[PDB]
Amino acid sequence: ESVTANIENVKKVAHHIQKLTSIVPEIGIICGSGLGKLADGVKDKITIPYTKIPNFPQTSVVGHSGNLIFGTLSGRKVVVMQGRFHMYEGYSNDTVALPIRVMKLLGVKILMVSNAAGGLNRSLKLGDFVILKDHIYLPGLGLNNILVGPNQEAFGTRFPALSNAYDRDLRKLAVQVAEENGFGNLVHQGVYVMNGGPCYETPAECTMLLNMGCDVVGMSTIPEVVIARHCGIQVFAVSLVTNISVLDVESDLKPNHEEVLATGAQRAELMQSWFEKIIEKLPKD
Amino acid sequence: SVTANIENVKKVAHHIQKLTSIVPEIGIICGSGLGKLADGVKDKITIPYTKIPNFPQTVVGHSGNLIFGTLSGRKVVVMQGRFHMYEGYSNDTVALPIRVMKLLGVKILMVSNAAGGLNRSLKLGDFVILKDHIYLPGLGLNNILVGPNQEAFGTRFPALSNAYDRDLRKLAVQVAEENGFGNLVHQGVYVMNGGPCYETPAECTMLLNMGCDVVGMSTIPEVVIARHCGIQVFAVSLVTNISVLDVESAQRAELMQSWFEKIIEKLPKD
Amino acid sequence: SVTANIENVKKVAHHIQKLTSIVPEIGIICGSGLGKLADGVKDKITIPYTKIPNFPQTSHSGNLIFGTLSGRKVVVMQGRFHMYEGYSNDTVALPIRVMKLLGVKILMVSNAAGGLNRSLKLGDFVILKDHIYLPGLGLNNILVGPNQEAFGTRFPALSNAYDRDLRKLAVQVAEENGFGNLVHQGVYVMNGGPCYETPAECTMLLNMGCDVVGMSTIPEVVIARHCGIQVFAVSLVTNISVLDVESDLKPNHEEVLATGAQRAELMQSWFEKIIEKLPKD
Ligand SMILES: O=P(O)(O)O[C@H]1O[C@H](CO)[C@@H](O)[C@H]1O
Ligand SMILES: O=P(O)(O)O[C@H]1O[C@H](CO)[C@@H](O)[C@H]1O
Ligand SMILES: O=P(O)(O)O[C@H]1O[C@H](CO)[C@@H](O)[C@H]1O
Repeated sequence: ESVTANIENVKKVAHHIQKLTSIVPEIGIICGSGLGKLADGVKDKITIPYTKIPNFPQTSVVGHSGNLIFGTLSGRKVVVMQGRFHMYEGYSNDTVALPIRVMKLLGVKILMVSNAAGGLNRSLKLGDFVILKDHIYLPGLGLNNILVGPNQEAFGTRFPALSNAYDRDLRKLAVQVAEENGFGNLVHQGVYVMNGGPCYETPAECTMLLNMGCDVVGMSTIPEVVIARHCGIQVFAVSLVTNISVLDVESDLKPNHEEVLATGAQRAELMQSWFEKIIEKLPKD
Repeated sequence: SVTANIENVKKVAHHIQKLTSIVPEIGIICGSGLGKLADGVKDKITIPYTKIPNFPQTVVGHSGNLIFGTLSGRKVVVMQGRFHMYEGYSNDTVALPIRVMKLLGVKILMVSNAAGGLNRSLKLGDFVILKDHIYLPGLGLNNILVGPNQEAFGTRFPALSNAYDRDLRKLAVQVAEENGFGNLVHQGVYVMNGGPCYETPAECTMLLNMGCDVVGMSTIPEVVIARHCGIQVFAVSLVTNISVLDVESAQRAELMQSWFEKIIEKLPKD
Repeated sequence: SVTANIENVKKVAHHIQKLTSIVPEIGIICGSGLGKLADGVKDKITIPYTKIPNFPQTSHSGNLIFGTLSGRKVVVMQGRFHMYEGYSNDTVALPIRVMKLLGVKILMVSNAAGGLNRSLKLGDFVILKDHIYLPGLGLNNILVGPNQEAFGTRFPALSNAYDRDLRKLAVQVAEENGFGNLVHQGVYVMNGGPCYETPAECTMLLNMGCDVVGMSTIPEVVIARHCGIQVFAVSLVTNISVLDVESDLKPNHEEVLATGAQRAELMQSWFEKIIEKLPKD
């Protein structure tokens, strides 16, 4: 279970991190599969390997520790999680919750998150951006909600509302920023459903998910968003459609993480630009 | 906690039987903000969970109580302090109290909860008698019964036919109508959201389209255990919120306690 | 329980290889009341799970049965591992990965399922052509945890999980042997169980596009697919799902077993005739 994402352990982590950077992040960023470029476009960046943060959850790419990247992006102080924690890997809820709660204590007000997702909605094209305006947390509706277990009152209430989980204003900004910069056509809003994974969704599953009103499906993001909303961090989340969900069993096309990565590699640049440009126009600061 | 097997349950029940001579025929579980009923129990014996060895324990200030006594002439055991899965309680922990009830002699379990209203015909404060449920966690491999079956209590694969006893439902409705609040009472399908997050509009829309009428984070697990060991079940949701479907878009507590008393009043007796 | 990693799976496969010379190319898993196939295995060696170190235990003890079925080398799991029993992912995964290491190329699985699809009759066979892994979607996918690279990829696709050629072959065999009318193809949804499905659940599952519902199969199929074993799977419809909450009709396990046992011989025949027509090099 790693370390309990309670106030004491989170504070310890936050304070260790604070000793390692003068950057007080206003904006937290989680990069999805193949969506790292943004990470590297951080200016005046301090890079802190997860291995170098005591009690911070560990995730390697393959042997390599993920990184916490502090710096600025469009003149805003950010912390970027380079390497997220997917539940299908077996990570505990505390493992996934901790980094977000650390972000909260560090000063993060807005969490921006990307993921690679399958396009269920038939109108989606590979490489489309689907801003999450809502989600369906299949694991959470089951008994696998990241918040299951004693509530950490320090961070939030027992029964978080997920009413405006995907801040409608952030979404409006994101869309406008896409519109103004010539790629509004790539931008949709929709419902992301979490498949715990790690299997890609069968055609029957995709068909069911689509009929449930899901637009994109992936294996991440919702738990982080839940933790985020729980502790009052505003969320903006986008899915890169990295595969068009196959709805027919009588089909050649088979999802594969490689093509997901390829699609991510191809759209990483535009998504980075989009993110930098959204960040530039974030209010309150 | 401790496996809700016949031996561990037998022990907790035997302890309790040393603490009271009330043999309940009716078990009552009150939901969120309900349970203004535990007050109206006559000649009650309040037994704090803390006092019972191996009994699951509730949650600052308000520790749990097993309230024994009489309601509308009938012997009851009320659970003041309910155990929700989102709290991280084990299957055994949630099953044990229900099986203890069984050993203590409970024949009918009456359950109330606070639920979100999915069905668009529902209004705040409506009562939705459960006539069926969708056990999302159960289908998704978090069925309270997962693990070695405790054969002493019930069969490996319990059917959930008539799980919400139709006769009890008929009676509950008749009593509501006879008491001038029949118009508040609906019947419908309760779906369990493991929680503890409230349901997103997308989730509610999906739940509605799944044929769900109300959603909450309790009840089904207890009901499963009750049905498993042959306890008849009556269960009702107080609609305490009307679910929002699109992102782009005390009074009752005592009425319910009254309703329960009046139902119990009319419950058949051997 | 031991991790279904390559080391543990090898150890088991080797210990089994010390007890039998039969290199199985076909793995068979029998469902509720359907183990009549285990009897038809010729030149057979029966290896109680108990006789296998670190092999999952289930019950009399379960058996790995090695031998010949329609001239093809098979290994049959007499006694499978159901998640509703409390078994770990590793417990379910390991036997399938052991089969992989023993040389299994095709996994044929049966199960007893509730018939959701309203055109299904009791005792029908519904060949699985796809599945809805409700536990899987809900974060109880058997593969959750470190990926075992020796066996498979981190994110297995499940597109042709129910090998369409095996399905075609299964249907032709049924058709030519007089019981094609018994045979359907459909979507199996896993109810984690062990409760039978409520009428509202059944109604929901049906509307989700599910034809049959059971509490097994998907996890082994997923592990099989993950390690590149080809899968054929069939639900025996051992009960017609009750969608009506006012109905007196209800599932009864004794009836489920009876219905399965009644059909086991035909199913055995079918599996044998399928295996007989499997292409061989
Ligand atoms: O969600 P992200 O991290 O982007 O990654 C997604 O893509 C991967 C498989 O394609 C899974 O990890 C899924 O969750
Ligand atoms: O179901 P009861 O016990 O009514 O409580 C319900 O209300 C709480 C949330 O408002 C959750 O615990 C939910 O299950
Ligand atoms: O799937 P098989 O193994 O056939 O068995 C099924 O039959 C039982 C339910 O009747 C459960 O065990 C279910 O999994």
